[PDB]
Amino acid sequence: HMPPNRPGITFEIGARLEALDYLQKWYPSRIEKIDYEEGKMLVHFERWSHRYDEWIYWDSNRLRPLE
Repeated sequence: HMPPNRPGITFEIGARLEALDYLQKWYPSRIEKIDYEEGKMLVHFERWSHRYDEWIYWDSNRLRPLE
């Protein structure tokens, strides 16, 4: 129910992070929505169509802080 502690990532709508994309490249993204019951969030890749927004569990190693 509470997001994990991942320094450099703020678990709030609109916060930014990097997500490992379909080309295995780290890509700048932002949090659209959070699912606190299932422990996941909806991630939007910067400039992409929202068709590609992806639900990713909040402890995923496919997320990292945006340096």
